[PDB]
Amino acid sequence: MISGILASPGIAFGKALLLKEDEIVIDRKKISADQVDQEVERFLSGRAKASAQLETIKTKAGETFGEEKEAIFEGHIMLLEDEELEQEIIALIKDKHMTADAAAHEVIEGQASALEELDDEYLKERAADVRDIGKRLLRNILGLKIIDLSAIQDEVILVAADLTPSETAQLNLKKVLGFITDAGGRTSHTSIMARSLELPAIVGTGSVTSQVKNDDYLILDAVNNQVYVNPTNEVIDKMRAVQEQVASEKAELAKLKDLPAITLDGHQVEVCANIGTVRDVEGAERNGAEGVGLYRTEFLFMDRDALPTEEEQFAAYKAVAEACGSQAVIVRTMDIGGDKELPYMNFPKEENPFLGWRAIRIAMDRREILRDQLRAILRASAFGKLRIMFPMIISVEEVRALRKEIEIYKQELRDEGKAFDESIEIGVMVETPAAATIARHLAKEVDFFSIGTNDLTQYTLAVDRGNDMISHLYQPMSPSVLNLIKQVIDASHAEGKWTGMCGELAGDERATLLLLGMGLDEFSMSAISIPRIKKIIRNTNFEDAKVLAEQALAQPTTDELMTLVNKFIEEKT
Amino acid sequence: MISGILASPGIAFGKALLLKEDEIVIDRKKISADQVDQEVERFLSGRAKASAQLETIKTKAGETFGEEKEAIFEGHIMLLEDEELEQEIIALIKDKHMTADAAAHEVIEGQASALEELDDEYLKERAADVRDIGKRLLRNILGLKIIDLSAIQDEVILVAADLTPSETAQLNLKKVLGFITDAGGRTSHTSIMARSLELPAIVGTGSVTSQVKNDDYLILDAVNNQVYVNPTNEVIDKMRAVQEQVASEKAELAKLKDLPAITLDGHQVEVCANIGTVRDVEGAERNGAEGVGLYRTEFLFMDRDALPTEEEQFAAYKAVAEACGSQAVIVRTMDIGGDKELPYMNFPKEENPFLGWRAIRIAMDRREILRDQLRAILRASAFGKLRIMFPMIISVEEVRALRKEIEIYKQELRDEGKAFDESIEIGVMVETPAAATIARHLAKEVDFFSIGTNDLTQYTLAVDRGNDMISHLYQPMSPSVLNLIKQVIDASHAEGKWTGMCGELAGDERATLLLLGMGLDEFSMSAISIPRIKKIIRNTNFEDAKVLAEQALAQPTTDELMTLVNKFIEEKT
Repeated sequence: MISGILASPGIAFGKALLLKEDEIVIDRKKISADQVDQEVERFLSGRAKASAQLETIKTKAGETFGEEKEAIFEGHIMLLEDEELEQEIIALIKDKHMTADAAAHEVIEGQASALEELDDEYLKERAADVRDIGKRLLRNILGLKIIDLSAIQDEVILVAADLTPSETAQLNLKKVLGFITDAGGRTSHTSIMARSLELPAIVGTGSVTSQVKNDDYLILDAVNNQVYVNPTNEVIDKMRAVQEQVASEKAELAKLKDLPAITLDGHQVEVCANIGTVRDVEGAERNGAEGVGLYRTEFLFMDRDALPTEEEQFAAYKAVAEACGSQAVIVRTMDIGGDKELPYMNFPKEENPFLGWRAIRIAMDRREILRDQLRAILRASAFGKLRIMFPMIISVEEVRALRKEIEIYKQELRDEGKAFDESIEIGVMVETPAAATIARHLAKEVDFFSIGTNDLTQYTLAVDRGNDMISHLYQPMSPSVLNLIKQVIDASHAEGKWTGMCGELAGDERATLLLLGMGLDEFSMSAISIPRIKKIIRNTNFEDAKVLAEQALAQPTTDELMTLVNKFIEEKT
Repeated sequence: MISGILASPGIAFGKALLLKEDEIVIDRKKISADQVDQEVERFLSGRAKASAQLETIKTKAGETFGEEKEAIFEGHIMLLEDEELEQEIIALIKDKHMTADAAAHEVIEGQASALEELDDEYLKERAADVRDIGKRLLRNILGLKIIDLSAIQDEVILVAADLTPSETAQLNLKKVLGFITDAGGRTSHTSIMARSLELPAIVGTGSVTSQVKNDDYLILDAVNNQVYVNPTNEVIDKMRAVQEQVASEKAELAKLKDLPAITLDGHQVEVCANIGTVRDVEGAERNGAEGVGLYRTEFLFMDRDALPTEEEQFAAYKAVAEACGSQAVIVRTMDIGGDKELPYMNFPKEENPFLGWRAIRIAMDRREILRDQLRAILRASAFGKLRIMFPMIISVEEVRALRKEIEIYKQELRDEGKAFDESIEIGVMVETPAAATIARHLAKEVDFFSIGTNDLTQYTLAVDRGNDMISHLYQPMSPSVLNLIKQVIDASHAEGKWTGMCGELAGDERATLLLLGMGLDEFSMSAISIPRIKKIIRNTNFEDAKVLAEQALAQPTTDELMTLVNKFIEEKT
């Protein structure tokens, strides 16, 4: 009875790979004379392996990268077989009666140690490559596992206590049929990849790796949240059928286009994808997105190891605008600084990042950032329908200062003979209770709103989106957040503008009737949620939803508001 | 031209003390037979001082604490004069030709080192006392000043880069005519003491200690925010006129009259003190408080090095209730966990304490805490008018769960033959935008509200109360916070309850007309602000303020709302 958090639903069958967090222990105790001969043979026998295994890595480099990387291995291998090492390693064991792992370490460490004495950063790095050769040699004599994770020749499941971002890059996605780990939870980098990759995986197992040995055959239900170890062929069967259902689920979700999200009684809304990267446009088109409702530009910034210049941004934006064809993209200016730092910025720490120097607060304290970016967006708008939207807005002051900024950047472009869509619409995230409160005022000043309920929930309830200890209090489906949502939508409509929603509520099956009834114009979500929500929309009656929404907005209690929603679903489809 | 943040206004004249506890630099050059004689004399000459200075400390312990502490010094002094140390210290210098500071250190360190080898925690602490004797001896030979801060025999000003809470306790308030430091700002523990102590002091000097030497004569303006170093008598005299002008104000401000909170046209409000500790009742009575509007019980918890039991709390509450006489105290249940941790709880760290596991979220996850406390409050209500109020309320759910809790604790008391005021009124902090939003709903469920604008501002604007980098965005005088204030007050009144305010806005001269006009029933503040605000209240016309408030609530911009307030002050008194 083992249960984890399940980060991706699905089913899989394969062998289990174990990353032994293990470490090399040197035997420093002098060996016996009879052993001298035995230790040399162990070194030769252990060296015999690395000889053949190192050669296998070389061939992968040649085919994978080319001759430029293939010869580097020959140097490492040729250096290892250097006749000077054979005589020096054997002499210490024979002369000092030392162990092969302790004696061999001194030889490679001795040379690398001499290189470090050098006063050059270029020579020191090469000393790092030589040190690596001896480091693995110790594992090869002991037989410790060296799972560069790229050395996988057979399909296997990946099991580990936790994976660091570095491993995820040099990881074979095609040879790994899933990912299982006992890390903390979704706050783990690898956990997010399972979601985006759309592959079955667990991250809260707790202690599965201590129960699994490498080469173990395991079946992942990722549906009943159970793992079968060396099971009876019948379980391998149940699961196989569970996997069938999973596949049919895809097949069904895969389709239903018709006209964009229209209720039975004729009420239309937009339903779009939130994206991070051109690469997300694919999922959006796949899932029937009618455009992009939020282009989190941060994500593009974390797609690089340097701040992207005007030109890099422009290109990135242009690509998106174009990968979206006729469709509109709502490009949000950058939102760094709550749980989304970009390390390359080296910003200083804050006591409460989520109440700190975030998003617009940065771009306004460092105009080059705001300017490059807005410049880039505008210029990209010469290439496809783009909108500009600002994150973390708190005051009418902020909006006017930024529009004024746009207007300056617009002229500069005009003066440099650089097209931009003169029609370009500007809006604001309403994701602060401030913004929500002065929604009427803000609505005169912008073309549109998108409600960020992740943040709005966070500040309205003062519950950190990151904090699992109080997660039970994080309720975007509170009478408090809903009311503020309504109040924003209404603001929009009172000025004859519209409100969309890119917070996760838009994509939440349980809010869809309320969001709809409350008159939300636009929904934007993870692409994967587009069909569930579309389905709900297509099967509602809009008038009924209004009535629902209204009721819900009067409830002083979430439970009471959940009840309405449920009796609706019962009685209404 | 040096300027700091000025934490307390006033004027002072005195010598400057510098905490530059100079380090112990051991001279390690071996000595000569001819010197040998000189080093011994230096040791005897340096030992000659500590002999007389140590004796002076002994006499202070006897008069200050008693014979129990006086004899401990005799042991330390008697041990230092031990004939074994004289021969051993001199022998190493004469035999090993070592320095007195290096040779003497080995002798005291040698014995203390032997004591550490002991496997007992009780013997190890005594080794700490013996180690201290040799540690100061090195300073005595070098001659570096000795600054425990209790060894001050003359009045002086205290100058330091920053002071740790430990120093503030063993600090002589009567011999320190002020405090000056270059710490971060008000977020510094010592900075809060200047406010409560009501003594002139600066904490943001930036680099005054590097410009001042001990024994320097300095005059603190704390009015023009300037410091005069060795000035002419002319500056002193000007500064003496400034000092005197400060006293005149105290005199005018010390004036007190019954029914102090009534506008010209007859509108009354309560005006009370926020307190932390019975000790604050004094300031409250001093400043004309009509009761206590917020008894931050955390502060009582940080007044101790253990969690206060039901009984300790009860006693503490009883005292307050009684030190308040006829007056009502609004006892808030405990609010730990944003910028107010209590270290003794060893709670784990959070990514955003201010959006974390704070106040009520704790007492609900650990009932013993909530129970002891509510138990204690109730029982204390048998002794004076108390109200109960809850911090960090976010939902109607929370309130009902806590009332239900009260009702359980009430019965238990009934069953144990323990009086409590059956009339006891219960209310909630409205300091979350959630609470503000569902104020109508909450108003049915409680007897009253007090708006915490420090927090409300924080969450509505998502600006950390602690974060100086964005402080410019922390505006409780936003159209967004004011609107939410109005909405809360109105909720109150619609149920026939009342709203008070213990956030710092209540005490802010610039909100007083708005708070008033918006119908706030009760103001609660630092006691020191009571007269300024009373004065403003007594000199307003209430009807005019309503009109003011209304206008202000329609402004989309702070500046625009500041303008109204100003034209008012111009035209109206």
